[PDB]
Amino acid sequence: ATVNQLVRKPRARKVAKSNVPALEACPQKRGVCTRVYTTTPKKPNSALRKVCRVRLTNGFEVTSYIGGEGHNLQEHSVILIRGGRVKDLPGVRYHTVRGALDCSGVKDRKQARSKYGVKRPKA
Amino acid sequence: MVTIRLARHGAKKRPFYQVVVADSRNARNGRFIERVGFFNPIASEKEEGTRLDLDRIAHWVGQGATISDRVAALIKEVNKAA
Amino acid sequence: KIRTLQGRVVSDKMEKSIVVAIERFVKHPIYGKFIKRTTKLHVHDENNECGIGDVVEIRECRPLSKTKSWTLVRVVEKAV
Amino acid sequence: SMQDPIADMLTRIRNGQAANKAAVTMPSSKLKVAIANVLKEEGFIEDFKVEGDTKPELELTLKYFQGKAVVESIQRVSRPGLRIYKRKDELPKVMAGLGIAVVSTSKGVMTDRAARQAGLGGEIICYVA
Amino acid sequence: ARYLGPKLKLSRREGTDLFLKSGVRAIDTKCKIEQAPGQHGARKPRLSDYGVQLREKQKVRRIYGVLERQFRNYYKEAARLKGNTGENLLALLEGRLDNVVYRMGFGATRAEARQLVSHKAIMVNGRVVNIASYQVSPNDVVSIREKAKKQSRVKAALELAEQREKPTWLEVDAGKMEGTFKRKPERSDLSADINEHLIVELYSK
Amino acid sequence: ELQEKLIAVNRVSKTVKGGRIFSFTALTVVGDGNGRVGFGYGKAREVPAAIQKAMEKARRNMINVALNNGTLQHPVKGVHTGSRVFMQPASEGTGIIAGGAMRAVLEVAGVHNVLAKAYGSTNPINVVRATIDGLENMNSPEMVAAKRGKSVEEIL
RNA sequence: UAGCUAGUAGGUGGGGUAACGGCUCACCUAGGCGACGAUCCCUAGCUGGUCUGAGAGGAUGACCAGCCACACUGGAACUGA
RNA sequence: CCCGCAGAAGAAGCACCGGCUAACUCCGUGCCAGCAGCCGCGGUAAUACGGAGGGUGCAAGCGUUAAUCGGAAUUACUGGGCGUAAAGCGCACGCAGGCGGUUUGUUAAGUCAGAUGUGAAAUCCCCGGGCUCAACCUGGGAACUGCAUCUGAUACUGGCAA
Ligand SMILES: [Mg+2]
Ligand SMILES: [Mg+2]
Ligand SMILES: [Mg+2]
Ligand SMILES: [Mg+2]
Ligand SMILES: [Mg+2]
Ligand SMILES: [Mg+2]
Ligand SMILES: [Mg+2]
Ligand SMILES: [Mg+2]
Ligand SMILES: [Mg+2]
Ligand SMILES: [Mg+2]
Ligand SMILES: [Mg+2]
Ligand SMILES: [Mg+2]
Ligand SMILES: [Mg+2]
Ligand SMILES: [Mg+2]
Ligand SMILES: [Mg+2]
Ligand SMILES: [Mg+2]
Ligand SMILES: [Mg+2]
Ligand SMILES: [Mg+2]
Ligand SMILES: [Mg+2]
Ligand SMILES: [Mg+2]
Ligand SMILES: [Mg+2]
Ligand SMILES: [Mg+2]
Ligand SMILES: [Mg+2]
Ligand SMILES: [Mg+2]
Ligand SMILES: [Mg+2]
Ligand SMILES: [Mg+2]
Ligand SMILES: [Mg+2]
Ligand SMILES: [Mg+2]
Repeated sequence: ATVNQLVRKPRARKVAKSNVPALEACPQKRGVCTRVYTTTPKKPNSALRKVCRVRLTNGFEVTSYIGGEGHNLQEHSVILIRGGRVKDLPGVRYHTVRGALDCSGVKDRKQARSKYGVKRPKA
Repeated sequence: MVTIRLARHGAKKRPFYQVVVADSRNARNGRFIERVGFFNPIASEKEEGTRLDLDRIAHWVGQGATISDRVAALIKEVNKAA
Repeated sequence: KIRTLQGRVVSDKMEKSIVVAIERFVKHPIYGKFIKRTTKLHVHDENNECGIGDVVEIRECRPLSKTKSWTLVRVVEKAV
Repeated sequence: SMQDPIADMLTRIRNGQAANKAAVTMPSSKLKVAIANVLKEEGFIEDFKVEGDTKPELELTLKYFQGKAVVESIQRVSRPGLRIYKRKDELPKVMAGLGIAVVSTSKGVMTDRAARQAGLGGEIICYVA
Repeated sequence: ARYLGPKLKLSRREGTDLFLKSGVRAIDTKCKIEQAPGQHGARKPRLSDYGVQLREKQKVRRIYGVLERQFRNYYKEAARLKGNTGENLLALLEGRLDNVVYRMGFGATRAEARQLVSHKAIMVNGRVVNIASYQVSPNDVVSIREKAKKQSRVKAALELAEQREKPTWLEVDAGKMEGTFKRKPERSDLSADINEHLIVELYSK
Repeated sequence: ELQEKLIAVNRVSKTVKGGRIFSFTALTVVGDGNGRVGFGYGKAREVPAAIQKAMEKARRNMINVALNNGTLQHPVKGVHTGSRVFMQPASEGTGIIAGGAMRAVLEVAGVHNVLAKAYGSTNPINVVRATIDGLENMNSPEMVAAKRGKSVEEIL
């Protein structure tokens, strides 16, 4: 506190971490699907969450949530991840981009539509 | 050698020319010893467009600076004006 | 006329040479406290007159050695 | 040990104003009279006196106004652990000009208002607001 | 870059007339002015701090027709100039060229004063100027040029321009169709129900 | 002339033998448009009966503030129990740069141009007390002329 | 990461360089650096600036301009101001 | 840059609407399908999921992710704390270090004042000038908190002396 104590040993700032360490300060990374599966979330929630397991180009082997209603993913599919965690699934730090490189968009969607990779329907 | 030459510092299609005392081995828009005036070809009427500090140009020539071929027309012009 | 500096003899165990710590008293760039700092210099004295505890005054010259570019001018406060 | 005999002068004022003391006594000095002279000409204390031959003893007649202390706030600044010097355009304002800041300039200790006029800065002693 | 939706649909959200129509016919005969637009328009919920800071800021954009990144820069230029920031802001809006065409009455509304400017039919100092956002220093004369000085809508709008309360600080003619920007407006001669300080406190976070 | 603002309204409770029993705290502030500023605090079973009592208790225990033109006279601080508060004079053009419950007590006060900051807690109950505490010990250019037996021009 | 250093630290003389100098060599002396962080490991082009903030600061060094380093990798000289 | 002609023609999307936070209703599912920045929503009347109508915010752009600083007085020099919330060494002695009562003289290192030499240009700012406006470009300043040097002040701190 005192002015001799801050000369001999200055104030030190806490080096903050990141919660998306596999992106490595990149916006998106291309990965290869290795297992598609479902998972029940933690309590109080109850569903069957659709989430895959991706091998990233930089070498990291992470799980990645597949958003929206229904998809077309298999093993050995090549998709693009973005970050942002799903809270109620412990261990999922990444989302997938719908509409990028193997993943098709959500079918029959008309609202919040850019988020789900759907071309604009003409009416 | 030390030279008095022009330097293109303006926008595109609108050239502005800082005349600078420089060592002649540097780049055009690079290192210079002394800014000794300017020249504007896209100058309007009823204003100034060509101003040269002649107290320094006479200094550096007697020191031994050369003069650009284009500056030597601007020294020809202002010695019509006064 | 000449940019000169006082100092204090710290060791004179190498011959025709003395090492001189020059105290300076400079403020901190954050806190504003004043802090004593210490600058040693290898000084060339000819004729080997200096001993420990002796204040001395020095001046800068051409390099005499690998670490030695200062030479004294006069001496004050030899004794204890 | 007493490391700071000027902070005790301001403390004994600050403590006596809260105790409604008619006067505060303290040991005297040359620097304490020059501070207590700025404290009387600016108007914060009514009087000051010094008595004693071998060891003098200063005595400040403290000032009150309508039931409350005239010295509303009094603070040490340039303490022995941290010295404060300001050039003549870096001099502080206390209470936007409605309170003085006693400064030690080379023509004697004066206030900050008198030291801007002289065109010379100095060590700040205290804020008497 | 322009609002191309319904005009009186913006007056209903704010609450009074923003004068976006020429006003030959009465506004309480054309739109239900004291109800918000939409299905849930009659309900007036209680509005918060961020509501009334934003509603005041939208109200002064929507009178004059400026969009946000251009209206953001009017705040950083009102603040840069010397003196009172929020009163500098309205003097910038009142220096636009499509506003002088409306204060001199050459157009019906501030958008038809804009399209006189937008289609090269307005001189400033005897020079054709196209932009709705030309900032006008004093003594700069501004006029209908000879190309459009026989149009059926300009003198038809001067019949409306007499009916509006005349600005003090300008000058204009009826046959010569020239106008002089004599000074920039004092704040008291602007309308006094614009709460300019709320726009300041919205940006000054 | 007494303009009024209510700041916060919050639901409290109390356990009994039967169960929990609810009630409503309502926090206001008043002021006319110059130095007289006040606030009140009422609590009741139902909200219109509790904004009633706080606006009633606000119309008394009003206190004077020696205003300058539309602003402060000098920098000042004010504490009450969680909230240290700074507020600073300003010039015509910047508006109330304040926030929270500190904003509302500043509007009805009659002051229009402040720079300000809230440190410590920002409980809305205590921070209206730390800003009245700061306004009440703000001293005029003539109360300091009276205090040292002086004229104002010798103080500037 | 608490000890590091033998051309190492200084002295005298020969050579050497455009020039001062352990720059090199012979000889003597036994020093030199370090807790105000030597040595060691990890990282890194530097500034004018840029971004953020009321400020103090914190983060940063892309374009433009100044200086340094390299020219496939590791070495070396030649010619020449 | 300008003059004309024909023609409203060839030219609007994206997010959001439970609270934070500007913006609300019917129908579909039924702890499923889904949402989600935090708190939370969904188990049959969901202003929170999906579609609709309506609305709000920005607009040739709007979102999302990544990275930085701010809010964060949450490493606090400015500008925090340690009886019980995290935080006084179990107690002491004491070297370096930090700090040091009172008078006089002298000194002028810190301190202070003025002048001089440097602090590239660009950029930032101020007042102008030119591209129809703007962005952009340029003229003059101001600035560059610094560093050295010379002369002056001596209140205070340091040095020497009584
Ligand atoms: Mg949506
Ligand atoms: Mg301003
Ligand atoms: Mg808190
Ligand atoms: Mg030799
Ligand atoms: Mg030799
Ligand atoms: Mg590297
Ligand atoms: Mg800040
Ligand atoms: Mg290669
Ligand atoms: Mg090589
Ligand atoms: Mg050659
Ligand atoms: Mg919601
Ligand atoms: Mg709302
Ligand atoms: Mg959603
Ligand atoms: Mg149920
Ligand atoms: Mg339903
Ligand atoms: Mg911080
Ligand atoms: Mg943060
Ligand atoms: Mg704390
Ligand atoms: Mg504890
Ligand atoms: Mg104990
Ligand atoms: Mg002890
Ligand atoms: Mg002493
Ligand atoms: Mg000095
Ligand atoms: Mg100086
Ligand atoms: Mg510059
Ligand atoms: Mg202009
Ligand atoms: Mg002295
Ligand atoms: Mg002394």
